[PDB]
Amino acid sequence: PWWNFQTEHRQRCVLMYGGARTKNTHNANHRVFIKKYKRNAFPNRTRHHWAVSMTGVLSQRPRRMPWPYDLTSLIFNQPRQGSDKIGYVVGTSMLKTAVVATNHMVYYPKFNQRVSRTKRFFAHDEDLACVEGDLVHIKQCRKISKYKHYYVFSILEPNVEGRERLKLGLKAVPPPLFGYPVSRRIVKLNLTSTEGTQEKLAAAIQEHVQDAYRFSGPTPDQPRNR
Amino acid sequence: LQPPNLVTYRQGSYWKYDWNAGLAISTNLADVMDPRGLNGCVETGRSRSEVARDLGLSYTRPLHENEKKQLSHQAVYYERLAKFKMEQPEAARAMERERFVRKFSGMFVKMDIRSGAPDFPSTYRRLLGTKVVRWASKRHGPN
Amino acid sequence: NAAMGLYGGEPGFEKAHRVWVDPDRPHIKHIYNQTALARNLRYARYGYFKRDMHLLDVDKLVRHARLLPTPGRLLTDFLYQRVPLPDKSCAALIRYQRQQIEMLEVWGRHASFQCAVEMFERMIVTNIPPVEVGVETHGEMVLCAAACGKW
Amino acid sequence: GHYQQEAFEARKRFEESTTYPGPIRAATPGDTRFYSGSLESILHDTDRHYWRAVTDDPRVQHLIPLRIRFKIFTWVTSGWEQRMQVVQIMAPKDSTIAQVKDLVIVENQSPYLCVSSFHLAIDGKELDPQKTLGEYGITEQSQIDAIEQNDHLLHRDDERPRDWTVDEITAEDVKRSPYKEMEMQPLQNLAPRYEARPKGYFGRTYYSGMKQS
Amino acid sequence: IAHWYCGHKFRHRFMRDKRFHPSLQASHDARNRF
Amino acid sequence: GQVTFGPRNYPYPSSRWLARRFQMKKHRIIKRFRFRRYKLA
Amino acid sequence: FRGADTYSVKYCEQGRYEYQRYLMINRFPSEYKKHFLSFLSNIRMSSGSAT
Amino acid sequence: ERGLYFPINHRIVDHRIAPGVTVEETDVQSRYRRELRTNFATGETRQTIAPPWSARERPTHFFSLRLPSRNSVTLRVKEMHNHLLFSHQQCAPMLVSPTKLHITLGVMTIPENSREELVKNIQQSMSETFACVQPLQLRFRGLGTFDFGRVLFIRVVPEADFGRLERAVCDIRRRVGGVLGVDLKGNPHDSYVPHVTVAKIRPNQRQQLGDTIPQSLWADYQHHDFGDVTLSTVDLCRMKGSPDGYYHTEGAVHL
Amino acid sequence: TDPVRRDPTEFLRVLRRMSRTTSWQKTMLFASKGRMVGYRLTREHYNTVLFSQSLWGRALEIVRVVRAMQEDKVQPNGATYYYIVNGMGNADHGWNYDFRINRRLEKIQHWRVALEALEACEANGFDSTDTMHNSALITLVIPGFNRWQQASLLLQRMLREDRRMHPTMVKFYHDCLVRNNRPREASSLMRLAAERGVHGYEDKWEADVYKGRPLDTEINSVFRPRVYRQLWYKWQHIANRYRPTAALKRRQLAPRDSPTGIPGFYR
RNA sequence: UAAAUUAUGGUCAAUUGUUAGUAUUCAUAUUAAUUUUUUUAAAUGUUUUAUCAUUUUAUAAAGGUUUAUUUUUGAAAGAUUUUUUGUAUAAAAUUUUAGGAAUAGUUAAUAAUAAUUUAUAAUUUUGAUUAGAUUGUUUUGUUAAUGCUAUUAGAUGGGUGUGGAAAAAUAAAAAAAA
Ligand SMILES: [Mg+2]
Ligand SMILES: [Mg+2]
Repeated sequence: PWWNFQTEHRQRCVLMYGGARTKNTHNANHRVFIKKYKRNAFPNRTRHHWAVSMTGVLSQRPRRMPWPYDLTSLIFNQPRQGSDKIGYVVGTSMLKTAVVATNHMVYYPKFNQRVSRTKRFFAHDEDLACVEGDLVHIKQCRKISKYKHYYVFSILEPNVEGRERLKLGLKAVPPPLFGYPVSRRIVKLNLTSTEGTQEKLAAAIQEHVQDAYRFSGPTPDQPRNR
Repeated sequence: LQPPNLVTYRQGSYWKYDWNAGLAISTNLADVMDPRGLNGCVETGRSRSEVARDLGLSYTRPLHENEKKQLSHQAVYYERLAKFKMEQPEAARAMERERFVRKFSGMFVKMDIRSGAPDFPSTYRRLLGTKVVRWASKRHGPN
Repeated sequence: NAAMGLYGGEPGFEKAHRVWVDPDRPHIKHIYNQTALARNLRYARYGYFKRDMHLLDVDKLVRHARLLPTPGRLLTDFLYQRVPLPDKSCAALIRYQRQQIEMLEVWGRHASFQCAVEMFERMIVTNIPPVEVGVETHGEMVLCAAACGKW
Repeated sequence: GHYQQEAFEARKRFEESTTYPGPIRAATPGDTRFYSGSLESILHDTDRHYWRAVTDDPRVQHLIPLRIRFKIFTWVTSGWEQRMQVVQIMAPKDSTIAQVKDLVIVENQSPYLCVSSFHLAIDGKELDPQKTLGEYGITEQSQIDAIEQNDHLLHRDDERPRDWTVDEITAEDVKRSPYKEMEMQPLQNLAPRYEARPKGYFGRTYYSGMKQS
Repeated sequence: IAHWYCGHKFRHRFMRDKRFHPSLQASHDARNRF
Repeated sequence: GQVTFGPRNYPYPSSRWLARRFQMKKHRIIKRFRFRRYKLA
Repeated sequence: FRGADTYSVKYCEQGRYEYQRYLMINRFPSEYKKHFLSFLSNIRMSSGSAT
Repeated sequence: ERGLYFPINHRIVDHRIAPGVTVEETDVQSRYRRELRTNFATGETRQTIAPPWSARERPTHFFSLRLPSRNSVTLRVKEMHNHLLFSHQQCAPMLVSPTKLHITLGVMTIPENSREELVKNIQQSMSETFACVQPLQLRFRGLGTFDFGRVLFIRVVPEADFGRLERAVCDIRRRVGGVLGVDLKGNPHDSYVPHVTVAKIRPNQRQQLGDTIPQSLWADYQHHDFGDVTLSTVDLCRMKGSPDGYYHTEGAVHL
Repeated sequence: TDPVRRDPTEFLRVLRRMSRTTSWQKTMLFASKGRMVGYRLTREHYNTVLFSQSLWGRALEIVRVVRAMQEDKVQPNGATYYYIVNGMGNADHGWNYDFRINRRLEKIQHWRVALEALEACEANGFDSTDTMHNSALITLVIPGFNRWQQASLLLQRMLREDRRMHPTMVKFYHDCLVRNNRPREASSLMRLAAERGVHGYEDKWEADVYKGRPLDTEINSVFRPRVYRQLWYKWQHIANRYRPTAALKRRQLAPRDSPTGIPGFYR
């Protein structure tokens, strides 16, 4: 009897008349986090875990749920969830493939609004028709490779500019001038001459050994005296 | 009109400007190319390439040197193998023996669900650290 | 991160050490990048290279830099910093001026050629620091004169 | 039985018919490569992965899947057992027996099957390597086997492969072709694992098509 | 708001929630938020 | 720390008394770091 | 009170199967062929000797 | 160990065999990839299917797009022939002469007994249907195979003027095979695929030149670009090129 | 760099601390960078580096630092030979999923390096302990490659020198013998171990069956040095030192939603 | 850019803590739960047969997984009989950490190829990969309520691979061929 009070509970074996017999899982448990690492010495290098981290895939707060009511489902009568996807082909470097960026939708009930999340897929195509920029429609099919389970069904928009550039021999799209950063620290352009290459190398190695010395910790207020 | 950055371009947002500007799909496709072979049959489910091959059309983009070389190398495979097996059966038979014994001496000769898993490290992650050592990353592709 | 350190936590072994790239022979793809904590585009312009002007390739700096000043003021900065100028440095300055000569029109490059000859006069009157006016520099100057048509 | 004869009669009358402008290529579609399920299943040339409720016009088959049955002496733990293997080749409609032999020896892809010269035979009757399938009337349902050079004396123990269970294998014999693949030395990992069946799997007698009890 | 989640002060929990806000979600206009 | 801790709609950037407690901490930190820098130099 | 009096009287006036609307359930062509073949086989025979 | 334990390319199940005989009775062993090689890779192009009655008698006449000898495709295929002859000298009889190149739009068999009245109707229909179409431009690139590799032709990708060309050829088929009875190899409601034949094995040459053209001869040029050619004439011709050293002229329309 | 960190005594002390409480990568990188920029490295520095290298049991780094010492013309003591032979003996090796842990050992040829290190340590006049010889024999016989003749010669040398035999090298040599099909040598090793009294082979004694004739992937195991699972060993014995076969697991030493302390349990 | 009605219909939304100049949800209430007054074991021989054997008996806690766990009718149900018809390993979305950077027997094409083929490969700042935490998308608690706060048991590698299916090494509230 969940609706009955604590003192009103004469027994707990069955529900006498009807309702919902639910286990009273104790939410108020006062879970404790035990600090097992130094403040600046957490084993992970990117994300630090300093408190109780909430666990769950869909039960987390704020609530996030899939939204099947999007453009793809409005256009297509999908036999299976996510069977058909419309997206732009971005990246054509693997033979008989076409990488397509299609965006799904996730809904937040708490804020009562939706946002779009972009996901990339590998779409198989024959005769190499998919050129960069085409608005394509892809559908699920049999597994083709380790990461290929979509295939293009129709090229809604042909990239005329890309095809003409390919005919002229140039790339379908100029490569972007900005990419992923290789390292967090900034990359400084090297312009030293041949004579100064060794000096620049010495300076760089000195900087690296200083960064290694930083592992030691704070320098003592009193210099070491024996 | 060079793409701003690779991080944004990979997610297909460079071409999303055409979608956002209202010019997403406006090209007069019939004039630039035949639209009969650029779609797919819903009843059969065959793709645009299948429709093109059924109608005798070929919508092939201009190709660079490397893809043409790949296509030629893959095409020459059967012609090379047919003559090689006849002319020099010694090495072919040795390789066949090695493969025949390799199929016996391997991992999961039975085609169960574990072996059939296309992405073994991604599917079985809980044993990737303590049980197996062959893979170091739990995922290798977009999925 | 596998090469240095096991998991991290030890200070000085989380972030990769400083990486230097030769733009003429790049060892990375897309050297410039955009990130909240990895903005390196601003660190590839003129002004950061004054610290190491004593040992650098002026030709490479001309080839790849941002907000590069005029060649006359660049030479003035070099002289004021008293960095010795070898033959290839002088040739690089002259070809940097010639790549503006070419940009200017055929009939409108007389003023720029006069600027170039004034720069050459300053170079030959530089005295200290030692400026090496060499055969390559003379060839670059003759090429600029040919471009200007002042036979 | 009935299907083959009725298909032949229908094809004959279709050929004899003269008032036919020809099938529409656009209206008649081909088989698709993409479909549900993670298996690539090939069907007959007249079957499609999609539902096709209309019976299409019959066509002359330009590619017959000839299936040749080879003897194979697989190594079971109890002993050597002789069983059957099928090698399938795609030969044109008028392929001579010479090119059929070329196709079978190029598509056998087994180390033991094509060890020596062999002749193709049907129901025990040898096939002349000069005429084509048209003379023999060979269809896709024809049962064709092959007879090797030394399969007429395989009943002899000397011709039979020698198992280590009953026969002694020498230091020169372990260096031979099949006995190198087989491993008489039990390795820790036991790399050559083979099919095993008990000696009493078939009872006191071996496998037979009749009853002996 | 459970006290063990995120930091001791509640503004830690609120800042942690703000990274999942739909209006501030990572996109072309708002990228590299952290 | 939070120098501008003034109440809601405070017509001034901060409080003079509150600012001194932050200036003292800043001065002490700077002085100790400068002295240690001089010693290690 | 979950009693019948709480439910609307209009629940009792409806005809049989009028509550269900029209559904448009489409499937892959391969699934359509599989289902058609299975239904044809079941129509031809559904059990060994109990059909 | 190199990759997946069971590659996707090797998970092939054959439905041509009986269901219960593959598990126990026998094991089928074959290379199933060859028959599933796609038409794009193997160069096969689906030609219009001819009925059995029309597939027996040999053709008599054919429509073609007459082109000047100076056209770009002629010298492109000339250089292709030079490369082929330099690489292998045995494919010269298979290779056709550069002066016998035309873009075929349809093939038919006019009986010789009643050819005179049919050719006039055919030529007048061609004139009346081409009195309005402007000269066409076609971009040729790629290689294809007909008659199981017997005929090697240059593919015609869709491009500008190709839609007009296919509409015109459909109208020609309607006006020639539809209203008046002439044996078209295909169907009047079907559209013939234009092509120019670069290599072909004659039935008499089938005795010693093999059964098909090996793919290695044209593998490198399977996707070669032969460029854009403008056509402004049409000709109904007959298979007679040897006597005059040129295409036989039976009907012509200056489009 | 400030003079306090520029002082080479600070370099030595920080390098020693790094070797005491870090991985091999830290010490190797720091020492290499310091040698590159100033910081004249001495025999003490080289021995400190070799300490961590041997602790982590790596061969390529050890041969690199040995080549560096040869270039710098520093005369080493017996500690260097002990460290290099122990590193060779502690080099990782394992057949997991038909895939060896280290494919570089075959190219490195660490057995020859261990043998020459032992020979040089004996020749130059330094003490030779049992551990160096046992490590050398371990390098000689492993599941990777078969080197039994040289191992037998080394075992005869140990027998005539009255040196102790370690159970790890005894087990490795026995496995190598049974894999190379030398039951006579396996029986001799079993007799020697039984006579000595090794913990593993105290009871295992067998009679001599070769009494009338005179003389003339496979293994699936993983071996790594102690330092890899020293933390696991320490916490296992701290938690349950009265039930050794307990399989120390989660929640035995840390409550829910709290770190267990050791990063990378069971690798 | 018109009003309503042939009149409450179609079935209950409702907030309670005696403070302490003002700013800001933060001491003490109520409900739910833990805590004292001693409530509260998980059983030891499964069975039949043609006898040194064979036949029937398939997911308990062990190992820490956030782009992740997915498959059969070949046994059985199962029937005059023979015979026959079909599958299925694949997906899509939701995925944690105060101070956030690189990851890897690796992507695609080819094939029952390649420890040694071909290619301008693939993952990731739209937050990846390692590391920490936690058995994933019908379970509670509180409130008038978009919230906040909980939940469980079980899929942790192969290596003669039996079986329809490995889930196969103590652990019942499963009657298992009279
Ligand atoms: Mg607490
Ligand atoms: Mg984990």
